[PDB]
Amino acid sequence: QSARMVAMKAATDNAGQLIKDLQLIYNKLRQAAITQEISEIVGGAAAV
Amino acid sequence: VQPHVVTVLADTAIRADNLDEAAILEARKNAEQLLANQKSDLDSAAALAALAETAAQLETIRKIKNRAQ
Repeated sequence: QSARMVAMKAATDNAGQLIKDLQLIYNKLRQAAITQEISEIVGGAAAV
Repeated sequence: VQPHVVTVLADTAIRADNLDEAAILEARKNAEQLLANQKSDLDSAAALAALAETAAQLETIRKIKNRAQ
């Protein structure tokens, strides 16, 4: 009965690291998307 | 038994309010069986489904980190 809790605490730490990395990737993608949309809008505006 | 100390050892022993104890021990049997079944259900539901569901899909996002669309 004394090893299950070790297993769960290790799993929780790994999940925290995972969500940290995923948040970094998400922020990068969000900035890229905003930049692309703004560039597309400006390009469409200039062509008229 | 001896004049200074008294000790009786029993393999199975309980207060004999009646000539039988099966009707009392069956309650403990039901409690143990129920606790075992609920514990198995809790372990299965908490671990097998949840961890697999979390690990189901993670690479389709990692592979697209540097994308610029």
